[PDB]
Amino acid sequence: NNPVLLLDTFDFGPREDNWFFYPGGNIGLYCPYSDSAMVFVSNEVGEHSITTRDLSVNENTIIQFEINVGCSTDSSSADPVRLEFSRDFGATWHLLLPLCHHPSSTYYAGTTQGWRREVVHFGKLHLAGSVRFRWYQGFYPAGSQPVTWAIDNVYIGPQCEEMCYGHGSCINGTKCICDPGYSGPTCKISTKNPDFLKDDFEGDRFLLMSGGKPSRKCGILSSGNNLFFNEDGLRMLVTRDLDLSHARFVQFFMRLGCGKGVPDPRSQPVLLQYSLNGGLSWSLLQEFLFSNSSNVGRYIALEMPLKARSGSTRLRWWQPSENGHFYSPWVIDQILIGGNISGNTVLEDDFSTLDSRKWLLHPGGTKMPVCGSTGDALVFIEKASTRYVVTTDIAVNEDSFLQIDFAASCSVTDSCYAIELEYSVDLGLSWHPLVRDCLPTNVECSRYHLQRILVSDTFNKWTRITLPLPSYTRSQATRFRWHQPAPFDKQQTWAIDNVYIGDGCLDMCSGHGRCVQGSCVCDEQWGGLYCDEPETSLPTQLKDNFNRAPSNQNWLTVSGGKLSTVCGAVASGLALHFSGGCSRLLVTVDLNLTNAEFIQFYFMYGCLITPSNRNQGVLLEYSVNGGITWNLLMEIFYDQYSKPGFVNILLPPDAKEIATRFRWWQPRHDGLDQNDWAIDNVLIS
Amino acid sequence: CEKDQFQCRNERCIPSVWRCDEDDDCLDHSDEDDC
Ligand SMILES: *[C@@H]1O[C@H](CO)[C@@H](O[C@@H]2O[C@H](CO)[C@@H](O)[C@H](O)[C@H]2NC(C)=O)[C@H](O)[C@H]1NC(C)=O
Ligand SMILES: *[C@@H]1O[C@H](CO)[C@@H](O)[C@H](O)[C@H]1NC(C)=O
Ligand SMILES: *[C@@H]1O[C@H](CO)[C@@H](O)[C@H](O)[C@H]1NC(C)=O
Ligand SMILES: *[C@@H]1O[C@H](CO)[C@@H](O)[C@H](O)[C@H]1NC(C)=O
Ligand SMILES: [Ca+2]
Ligand SMILES: [Ca+2]
Ligand SMILES: [Ca+2]
Ligand SMILES: [Ca+2]
Ligand SMILES: [Ca+2]
Ligand SMILES: [Zn+2]
Repeated sequence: NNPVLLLDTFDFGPREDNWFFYPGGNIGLYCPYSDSAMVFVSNEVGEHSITTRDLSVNENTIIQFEINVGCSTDSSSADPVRLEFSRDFGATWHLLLPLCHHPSSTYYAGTTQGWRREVVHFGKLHLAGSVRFRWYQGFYPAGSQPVTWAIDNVYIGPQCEEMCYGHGSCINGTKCICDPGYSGPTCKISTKNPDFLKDDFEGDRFLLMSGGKPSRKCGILSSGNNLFFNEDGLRMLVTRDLDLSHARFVQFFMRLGCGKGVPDPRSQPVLLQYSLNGGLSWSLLQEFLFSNSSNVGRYIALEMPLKARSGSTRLRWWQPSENGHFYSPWVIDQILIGGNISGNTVLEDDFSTLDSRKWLLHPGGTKMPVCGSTGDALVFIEKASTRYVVTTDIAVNEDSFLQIDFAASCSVTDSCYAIELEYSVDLGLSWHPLVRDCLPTNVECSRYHLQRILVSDTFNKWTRITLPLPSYTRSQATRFRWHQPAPFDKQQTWAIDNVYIGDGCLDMCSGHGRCVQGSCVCDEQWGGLYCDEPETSLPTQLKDNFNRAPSNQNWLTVSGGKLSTVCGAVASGLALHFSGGCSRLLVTVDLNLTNAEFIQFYFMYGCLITPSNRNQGVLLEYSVNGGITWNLLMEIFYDQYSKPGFVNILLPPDAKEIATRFRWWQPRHDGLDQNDWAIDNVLIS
Repeated sequence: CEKDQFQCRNERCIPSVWRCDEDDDCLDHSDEDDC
């Protein structure tokens, strides 16, 4: 009961009985890109349109055709092609597909350079009866130059089954011609789509980009270009079909309004929607309202709704409007789609490549070697308004740890600066510090450390850092961020390499190796499966008089300190004086303390400026796992030691391991040559 | 001077990646002269 109603391939002239009128039409080739079509050329005087005969349409009737308007990237609201119908023999005309959520049956210039297939299901929207159709642009006096347009391959008749899932053309309502990659007699089966999308616009991710150029106007991110929807006509951006079955997120930057004050009420919202059927039907993901607080560029991260999860979902940003005219524009930047629901436990990298699925964002960062690294590192060296790197989401549990090689400027500058290190459990909508600034003020802690661990003097050159991940980082989707807080000079460079965040190497290679694919690669002088057997004898003793230069056979790190006489005799001769403006930190080589009894040294405060308060007291801590964890031995109280005193401490049994190291560090001071301290005649024996 | 470095007419050495970046890193803008 469902006859084919109209079919025209125009492929050597049209079929006369299909059409009542085609003023302005010719047969030929327009825009040989996406053979014979019905072209409506600019120059042609009078009405530009084409009208079908009267047709008995029913519940099952669709209109399907190919079209190209303008063959350009020039979005305009002028001389669009309207698909319309008439129940009164052309007396009056109406949009076949009104505007609502979905755009009207109006086809604007610039939407896509190439040809596109379109389909409207008449019978779902409108009642059966005797009906007339047309594709109308307008009526043009001689001289007018409206955009050129064309239709091809027009079918009016019964819909195919399931509408071919949106991924095919319908022949006569019985057979589907599936788009490349789609198969099955209904176009249902989908070839493996990508499960990831990233667009910075600094450059196939999109099917259409209508109504928007890449611009620097109205910017959020001062690295570069954004997508600016300032034009007229249709404002819409549409992704390729994506596998989102296991995706976690859609995130992007977005600004609503680009004006002096508050965007006006009549501004239509921006709609984020999804489609599992090639564009045929759209479900709302998020409405974005223009409001008194919208005229500001901001970060939007959303979780993937359950209903969007399929091996073939596409997304769109669309701003509705009656006549392709708008009150306030909008901007969009840094679009990422992806993640994993399995939210895996291991993110690992040596940066031979820079995979964006692991490193969502890296503004200011370059894949390059620096500072004698192994191959490339991720490097923040170039001129930047911003420097940071955000990881993708991984699942963090009891056995999870962060391990990275870090380097600051590598003797380029002598600036004192710190790289913030943060974590997020809400997809980067808010960041918290990984290591929270804690000191012997309360049992509120038993480990002691500073918020700012990654400091420029300590980390001048490559230094490994291993952190067991705190309980508050445990979630299914924790991402990490390295952040250089502005303002900052260019020459405050930094870099990361050999990143392992995960749970694959239990015990953390004992502090003497790095985890690489669930296996430990040990530091030199160490072997074994977990790096706990040393290759040679570690020294059983540490003695230092500081009458000569601190040696690399005694100390791994000396920050903020130099040999001086400024304190007078602390023990005798020169002492190691700490009065620097950045870190003040002293760290011993690993020592075999199997048979060791004590640690001792002479000690004085304020050779220059007397310490001001408690938190400025030097702490003495020990580690039996390569500095991964530190155990307080002594708070060297601030108000004590105004003249040189002697400190003698018995080693606790747990400190007497085959590889123990010590550190003295000041958590706080008023800066250069303030709250200073000195140590002489260190003895561990 | 180092390989991943560029020698200024200062005798000064800078990272070669600072050559041609609209900042004067040599202090005699010889890192910017030929771009
Ligand atoms: C957004 O700003 C508008 C403009 O100021 C606010 O609307 C005004 O509210 C004041 C006081 O309530 C009235 O006197 C004005 O007549 C309103 N102006 C107009 C023309 O809208 C509005 O309250 C703000 N929105 C929110 C949510 O605070
Ligand atoms: C579709 O149906 C019409 C009936 O008018 C016919 O002319 C045409 O050959 C059919 N097409 C195919 C490919 O079967
Ligand atoms: C999701 O997990 C698989 C590993 O099973 C991985 O290959 C893929 O890249 C992940 N996708 C994203 C976007 O993280
Ligand atoms: C630790 O010291 C003891 C004796 O002092 C020695 O037997 C052992 O081999 C030492 N370990 C290493 C590897 O230095
Ligand atoms: Ca044709
Ligand atoms: Ca951008
Ligand atoms: Ca590397
Ligand atoms: Ca001395
Ligand atoms: Ca330069
Ligand atoms: Zn920060």
